[PDB]
Amino acid sequence: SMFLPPPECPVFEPSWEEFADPFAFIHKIRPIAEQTGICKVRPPPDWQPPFACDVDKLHFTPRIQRLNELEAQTRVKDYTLRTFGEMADAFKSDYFNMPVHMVPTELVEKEFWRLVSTIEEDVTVEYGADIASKEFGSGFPVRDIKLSPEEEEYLDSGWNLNNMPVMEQSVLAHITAICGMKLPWLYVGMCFSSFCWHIEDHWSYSINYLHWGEPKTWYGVPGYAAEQLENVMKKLAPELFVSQPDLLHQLVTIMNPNTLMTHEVPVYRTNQCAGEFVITFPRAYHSGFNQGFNFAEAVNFCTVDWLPLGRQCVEHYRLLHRYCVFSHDEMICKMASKADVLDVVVASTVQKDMAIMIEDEKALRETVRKLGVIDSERMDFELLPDDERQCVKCKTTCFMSAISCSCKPGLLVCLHHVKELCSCPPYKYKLRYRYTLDDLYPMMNALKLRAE
Ligand SMILES: O[C@H]1CCN(Cc2nc(-c3ccccc3)no2)C1
Ligand SMILES: [Cl-]
Ligand SMILES: [Mn+2]
Ligand SMILES: [Zn+2]
Ligand SMILES: [Zn+2]
Repeated sequence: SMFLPPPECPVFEPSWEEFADPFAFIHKIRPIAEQTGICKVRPPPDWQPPFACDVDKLHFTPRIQRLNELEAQTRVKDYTLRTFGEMADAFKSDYFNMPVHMVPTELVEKEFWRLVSTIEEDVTVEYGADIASKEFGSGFPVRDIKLSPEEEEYLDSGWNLNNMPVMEQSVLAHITAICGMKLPWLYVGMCFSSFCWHIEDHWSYSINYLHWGEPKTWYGVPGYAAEQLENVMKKLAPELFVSQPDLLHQLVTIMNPNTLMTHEVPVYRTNQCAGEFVITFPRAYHSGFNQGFNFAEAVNFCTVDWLPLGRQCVEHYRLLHRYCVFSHDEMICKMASKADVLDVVVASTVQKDMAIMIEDEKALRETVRKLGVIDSERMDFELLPDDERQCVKCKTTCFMSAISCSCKPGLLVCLHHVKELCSCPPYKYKLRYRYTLDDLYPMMNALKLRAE
């Protein structure tokens, strides 16, 4: 009745030993956590990164948010941290006519789901969401200004979310085509400010650290249930699913987890408190809201586990005509080209994805040859700005190959959409390709040798 809280997601308390390597730990909890989509990680008690900042010199431009269930919001788009904090505390205090710390979390949750469903309540809140910059930087210690011995202890932590991208067992590190994707984002919350249901770009992992303040409430759905959830959402708000001109236009929404649970979508919840991590797994839908004034930091990442899903994701984007953030094939080939310095498990996993890539590309090239595309020319796709190498039809970022025609200068289609480029006969077309099979086998062999 009213709101039934979803069951709690897994909570992990790793020992210092388990904690030492984030990627090893994440890989260990993976069979459990991927069944629930999100999980919470409580660091060992003394792991205590120093948070220090001036509340007066940190400025940011707030986003404004209406709180209506099923209403469309766009995903991405002046206060000091002190003035925001004052605004946020006053808002929560006045809303409940109570001191902020006496408002039970259970009640804020109940009330959140009441207010978003009631058409007549027009509650609007504000929040901060931005990547780290110089006007507003990471809450974790970074290199620059002299650091205390304690800050230095945490400079090179795996769980320092600035390091998380560029680690060894990570995969998106040596891409350097994507700042919006693997720089940490900073989030300043207030009571009821919320993040709509979504999954990460390219079905990556994400990891969120709440530095300080009141808790952040999460709902998460396991990856296997993603398409159930989308079916439920398509039925109840099809407006979210019309095609969009790019990625700065993705439409998302608030939706009661109980609605999902009624349609047999498994949902889990958690309250993330200061000093705790939440991790989301590939293609795991999640959403939530802040209990009060707080400060969080989050970053996307990709493990070796993720590589096959990343390939499936790009295929799914193609079917949906959704824009890519990067070329998955370009990333794989970039790693293959650096096979001698790769982690050995990484090399073994890249090798497997590359073999699939090569088999699929064989098939596609045979097909376009049989369509009467004969002329071909090598092309260094990675040098083209992304907007200059998207398939006209499905918007995929080309890298391995594409079709062009002298008739439509500058336009490309991927090899799935050879018929969609123009009216000219196939003999007027050129296959543009990054590599021959011969180019690829040194790369493949290098991976095999590195992987032993
Ligand atoms: O049969 C006709 C069309 C295709 N073929 C040449 C060809 N290149 C490839 C290839 C596959 C993966 C990576 C690079 C090249 N496979 O075949 C001539
Ligand atoms: Cl409302
Ligand atoms: Mn997210
Ligand atoms: Zn295409
Ligand atoms: Zn043409």
